[PDB]
Amino acid sequence: VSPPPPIADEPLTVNTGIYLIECYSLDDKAETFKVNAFLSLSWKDRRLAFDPVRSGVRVKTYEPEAIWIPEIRFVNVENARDADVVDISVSPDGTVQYLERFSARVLSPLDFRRYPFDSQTLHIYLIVRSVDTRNIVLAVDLEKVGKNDDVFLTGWDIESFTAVVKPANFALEDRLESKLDYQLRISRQYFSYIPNIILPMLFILFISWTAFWSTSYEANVTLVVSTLIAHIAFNILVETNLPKTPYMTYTGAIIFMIYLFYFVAVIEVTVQHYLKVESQPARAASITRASRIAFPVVFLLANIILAFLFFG
Amino acid sequence: VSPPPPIADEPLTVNTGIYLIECYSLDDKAETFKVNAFLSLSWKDRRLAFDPVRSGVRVKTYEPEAIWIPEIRFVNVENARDADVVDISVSPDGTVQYLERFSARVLSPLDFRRYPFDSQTLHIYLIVRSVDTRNIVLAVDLEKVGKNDDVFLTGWDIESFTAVVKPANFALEDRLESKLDYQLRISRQYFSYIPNIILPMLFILFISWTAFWSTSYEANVTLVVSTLIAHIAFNILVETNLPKTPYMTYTGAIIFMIYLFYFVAVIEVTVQHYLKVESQPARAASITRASRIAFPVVFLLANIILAFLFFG
Amino acid sequence: VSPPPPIADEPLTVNTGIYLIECYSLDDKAETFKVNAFLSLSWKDRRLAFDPVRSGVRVKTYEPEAIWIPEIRFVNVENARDADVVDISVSPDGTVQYLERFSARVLSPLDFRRYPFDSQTLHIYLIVRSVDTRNIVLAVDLEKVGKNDDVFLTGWDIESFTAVVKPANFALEDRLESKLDYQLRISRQYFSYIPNIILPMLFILFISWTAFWSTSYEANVTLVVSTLIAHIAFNILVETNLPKTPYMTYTGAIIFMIYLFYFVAVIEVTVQHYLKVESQPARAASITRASRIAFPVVFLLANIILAFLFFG
Amino acid sequence: VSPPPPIADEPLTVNTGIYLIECYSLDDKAETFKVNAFLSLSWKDRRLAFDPVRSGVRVKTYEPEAIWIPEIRFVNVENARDADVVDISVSPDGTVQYLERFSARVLSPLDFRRYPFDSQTLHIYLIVRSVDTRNIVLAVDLEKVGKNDDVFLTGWDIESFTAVVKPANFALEDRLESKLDYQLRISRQYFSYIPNIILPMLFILFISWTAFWSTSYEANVTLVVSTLIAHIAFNILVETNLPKTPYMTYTGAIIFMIYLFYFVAVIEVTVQHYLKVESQPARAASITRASRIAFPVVFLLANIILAFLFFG
Amino acid sequence: VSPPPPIADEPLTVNTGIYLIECYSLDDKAETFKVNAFLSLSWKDRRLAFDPVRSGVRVKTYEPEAIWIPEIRFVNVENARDADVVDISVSPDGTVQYLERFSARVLSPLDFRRYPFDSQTLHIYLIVRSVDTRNIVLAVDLEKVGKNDDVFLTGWDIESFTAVVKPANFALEDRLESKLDYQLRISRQYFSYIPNIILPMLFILFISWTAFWSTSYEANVTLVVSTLIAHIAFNILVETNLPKTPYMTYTGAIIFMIYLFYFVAVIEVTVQHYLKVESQPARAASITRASRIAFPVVFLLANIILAFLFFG
Ligand SMILES: [Cl-]
Ligand SMILES: [Cl-]
Ligand SMILES: [Cl-]
Ligand SMILES: [Cl-]
Ligand SMILES: [Cl-]
Repeated sequence: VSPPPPIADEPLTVNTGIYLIECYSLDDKAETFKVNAFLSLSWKDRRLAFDPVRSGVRVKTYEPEAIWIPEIRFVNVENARDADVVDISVSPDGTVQYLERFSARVLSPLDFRRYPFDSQTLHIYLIVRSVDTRNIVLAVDLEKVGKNDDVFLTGWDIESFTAVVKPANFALEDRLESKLDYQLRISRQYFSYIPNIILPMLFILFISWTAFWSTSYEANVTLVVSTLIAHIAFNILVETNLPKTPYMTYTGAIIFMIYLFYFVAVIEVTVQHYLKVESQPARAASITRASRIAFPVVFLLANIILAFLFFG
Repeated sequence: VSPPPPIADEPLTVNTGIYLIECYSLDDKAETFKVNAFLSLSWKDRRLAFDPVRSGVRVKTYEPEAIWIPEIRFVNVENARDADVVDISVSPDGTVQYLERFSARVLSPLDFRRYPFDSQTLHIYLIVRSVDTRNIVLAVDLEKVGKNDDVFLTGWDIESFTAVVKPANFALEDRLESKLDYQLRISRQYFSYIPNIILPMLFILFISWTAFWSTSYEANVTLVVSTLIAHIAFNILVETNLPKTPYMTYTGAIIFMIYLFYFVAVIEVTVQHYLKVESQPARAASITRASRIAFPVVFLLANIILAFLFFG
Repeated sequence: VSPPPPIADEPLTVNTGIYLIECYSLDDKAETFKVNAFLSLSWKDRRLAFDPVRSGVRVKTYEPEAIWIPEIRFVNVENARDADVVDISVSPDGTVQYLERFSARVLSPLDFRRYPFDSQTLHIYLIVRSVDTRNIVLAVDLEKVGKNDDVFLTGWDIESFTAVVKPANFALEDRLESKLDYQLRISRQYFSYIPNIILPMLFILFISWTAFWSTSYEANVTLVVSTLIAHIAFNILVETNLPKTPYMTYTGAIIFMIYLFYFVAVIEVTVQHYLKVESQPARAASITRASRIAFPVVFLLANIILAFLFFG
Repeated sequence: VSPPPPIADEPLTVNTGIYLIECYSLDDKAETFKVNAFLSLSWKDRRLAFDPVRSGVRVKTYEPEAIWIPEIRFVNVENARDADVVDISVSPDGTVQYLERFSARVLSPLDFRRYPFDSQTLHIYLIVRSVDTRNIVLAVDLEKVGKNDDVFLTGWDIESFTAVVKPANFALEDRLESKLDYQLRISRQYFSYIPNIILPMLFILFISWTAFWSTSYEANVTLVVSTLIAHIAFNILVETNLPKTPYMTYTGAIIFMIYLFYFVAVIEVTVQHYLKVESQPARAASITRASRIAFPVVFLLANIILAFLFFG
Repeated sequence: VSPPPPIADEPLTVNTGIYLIECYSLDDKAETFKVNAFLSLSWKDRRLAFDPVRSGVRVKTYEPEAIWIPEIRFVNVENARDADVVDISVSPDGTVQYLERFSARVLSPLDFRRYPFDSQTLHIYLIVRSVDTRNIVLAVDLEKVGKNDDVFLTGWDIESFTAVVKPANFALEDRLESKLDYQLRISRQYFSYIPNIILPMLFILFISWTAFWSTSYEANVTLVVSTLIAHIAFNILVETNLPKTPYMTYTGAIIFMIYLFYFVAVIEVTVQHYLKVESQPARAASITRASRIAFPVVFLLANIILAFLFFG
């Protein structure tokens, strides 16, 4: 069929709305995430009678091949959405109700700085196709936009899901300048990360730090170097549960600082043994007593400085 | 071919039924699982008879393009099901028997607390589109629902497969539609996990604990640190089996407690050596004799408390 | 078109034959594999015949849509096969020759309880739809059953490919159906497993057993714990290819026994050192001399018992 | 629906242009990258010239069918592009307007002689085969060639996206064809590779070097060999990413040099101990004092020479 | 439509030809690779011929569904090729041209008997069925077989791409078929393997060999066991990318020999210590002095013998 003819020079406003259901498969290396959700639309279609009569006040059912369906394309999807219509219901005289379920691989930026304690925003951009009838503009209705409060997004909690009309700036053609933006606010749950990552590494570092209460060079060497090996193994373990991020990160800075501390500890042990052999035991004892207090305080101050630098 | 016309405004009850064939590929990171099964509806027609002659008592077999096949849609599937019709034989009495086969990827939430001893319940939802003549009521046929007793899911044993009628309760009550829920209770076989994971860790921990019968500081340091390295390697080895779970788990708590015990053992060894060097062998011996009984009892009590907290 | 007339009171026999072309991608975790083969059919239809008067060629071609073709459905397949009809020929007496070429992926159980030295059997099931007029039965033609010489599975050698000519009839959903069974026996090529897996483990164990010829406590501790670390590392190489079976296996039993032996060796070393420190060297010497012979004999007997248990 | 007739012998020209949207999934081992963009075309056909003087005022508009759209294909793609048409329009004189959106995966070789600090160039080739009755040649419309401001690649900086105006015509398969070239120049962001890789290995090497201030043989052996093990683990972690090339890169040369330095350090330690045992301590002291200064200077000189060779 | 008339004495002969565009993704464990190429056909049809008079100068250009096109299939492919027709032309005498571009995945065995320095041959098989009226055979058009200059494989270099002109005619399921063989010979780029695998192994072995110049039991144990631990990781790395074979390769034999050497070294160290403790130092000195020369010579001879056995 064909879209309705113009009635009174009033543009055909399409009241769009996304009813999110599922979010999963957040592949971070390619920065893609699949979405399973509904899509509700309503375009006022007066002057095209669809059984308007009091005796026929019943709700009429229409199929996909019954009325003109506006064509809306997602901008940032790898392929066209695989959409199946759930139902189409039209009032005897008034608007039209539409609902369909689709799946699509969406591409949105995913910042990973301050990774354990970060928030993310997901964007879906919508555009409409103008046809032989009057010009079509896009508007959002707040009655249909929302979730079912049973979203199966694990590891994150949804804070808001809103929309706003924004201009479209890409290959402008005096048209198609009424794109839509949908923002999904999510926040990572950071509780399990503490016992899973942070505490064991601190335990390993504190085990390495016990060499300042000993004077046995072999024992100190074994302690520090085997603790470094254990740290490398734990870094291998951690690296798996984390996407490949070719940029600086809070966790990477912490790891680098840990490596630096290991190097400084090795230097201190070597200096102490060298002085003891060269027969300056008072100087060696002074150095080790100073180190016992110096190391944790410097570690804590560096942690505070780095946290302030990264988290405003 | 159209849906049957109404007779006396009696709603038509469709006796649905799902017969499982294959269940496989229970992926937990994506929180999905593919299923291959049957589908049967027992809707009957009254006005539109199908050769109801006594002489032609032979069962009439029809192609899909011979009658009206109801459109049933699954709420929580990624894509539309592949409808592979099996057989459509309609008796001249009036009732219709239908069979088909589909292979759809189902989305269902999973819980991985008490991971080695966990049980899961998988859900399948159904919906039917109302027609403009009258309303279609969804019902459950008890005989049709069942399995073939050769459904093979690796690592799980299937217990029951039942169906109930529940209200839709969706925020988009287009037609006050109904819904169906199919539940598949399963359990995990946990016996192999004991020899595969639990016992080697206990052996490694006891090997670590053998340092309380020795006085050689270098030997004790080597034992404890190499045992810690072995524990880290075993954790890397066993990380490949657990799903990537963004919340706390019984096994994770056990591993964290093991790390804490290693740290405490290192501290105890350091204290013993420091006392011996400071020439307090009585205190050193008292502490090292106390530890031999202190460590296993505290470990057992912590295990009991953790088990009670996680399993009620 | 309509099925052949039921004037022939005897059941309509449909000869069947599957000729393999290649087999590939034998999956272990999902226990599925993909196939590519011909599908032959043959039956007699007196409704359409040929005469030499029309032509002396004695062979008549046809189109799939102009001839009643029985419908054959696979049972244990993830999706529908991709059928490619080749040619249809009609004998002058009414014998029809049908041919196709398909590809599909088959679901079949696997049993890795003798993993290095196990054998498997892959099944393909065929069913035929009943018809109102006549009765349909399935038969097996041995001359149409075979396999190419270029069929190969990476790591397996094919023994035989036969078909059970005995259908297992059953009544499902008030309908009678017939089934066929095609069996493909395979065996795993285990020769490479010996020098790649078994012998290095024996070498490492024999290296660790050398601690019974020395009295230096530190050297014994280093030997035993470092060999334990090496065993843990080698287990990763072993598990990088072994399928994740959630049940008991011969290899898992061997590995668990190895862990137990390591624990017992650590215990023996600790006991010897403790006895030597308390100025009782004769008992320590007796213990180590006894262990030197005790360990290999017990290991051999346990290996024999396990081999008898899992292969008897 | 048919090639336009030439006046006497003139060929036909089509003006193209690609507007990027986003680039992602740039593989290093596979040497492939994905893309999705807009494709614009324009060509002149005087057979369907519009006449606004008498027959209508508005210019012609069409649909994806019932109009000839020339065959435009990509040479270096794995599969045919997935495209959907967005707009078609026809000018009164005869020139046509076309637009579509596509997504494809492109094959292009990469050069890793300067892997941490390298820049690449990606090629996209278009082509069209001349039909019998009318040769076709391509052209570039600079007003349409460009990239979106949101075009971002993870870890790369985009510098330019231009097209070579001159086509490369050649006779292939007894037909004349024309080819366009699109070039995308990018540069890697190298900062994050410094603290993640470069510095930890230097720290480990210095920890290894620290053994020249010691005279205990066991401590030196422990230091050097454990640092070698740590280097091996780090090298495996690094090599998990970079692919293998027929030529020699920079990182591989650095790693090989580090291995050589470790071997020489082990040799020096063994020589020092052997000389000390034979009661010649002065030579051992001279050798170790020489090595203390010899090693870092040679390391620095070799690094400078490698930097000059690879980047000069 | 219809097969060409068998008025000509010879059977129907089709001239084929494949022109490679690019090859990629040569999987090693699955023994597969992907291809993108053209496909040209040519045969003789007595009908459809036309006279250059009556506008017959224009050579006819039909489309599929208007002529009889022979069915040609690839034997060793996982799925049917994704093909699109390019152009069909008919010469006035009666010969028919044909062109088509496709992409497919090919199955072909490999031979890793000389894995680092091996050469492979890849096969693509074309087959054709037979029709009732006439018989069909294949041929090779020499001037239509070739490859682009941009055909590159990652890790290999392409030598030649020819075709065996002699078909293999045989009867398969009561019909005669003809087959063609296309061979692609490639050689491996082995330069990257030497400085990444071979030399570090030799360095580690030489480092472990330094225990023959020492007399301290603990240092020797540490050296040998830590070198074995380092060797195991390289074994894992090498075995990751090399599949399992029923025969014995070169690298596996080298690795097994290295394991044997490590075991013998451990035995020698233990024997030396046992003799030294027993107050027999001269015999131990003789043993270690003999071993110093014995080990490298035996290693060199064994390497030479293995190289002669596998490559000669
Ligand atoms: Cl879309
Ligand atoms: Cl569905
Ligand atoms: Cl099927
Ligand atoms: Cl294309
Ligand atoms: Cl094909």
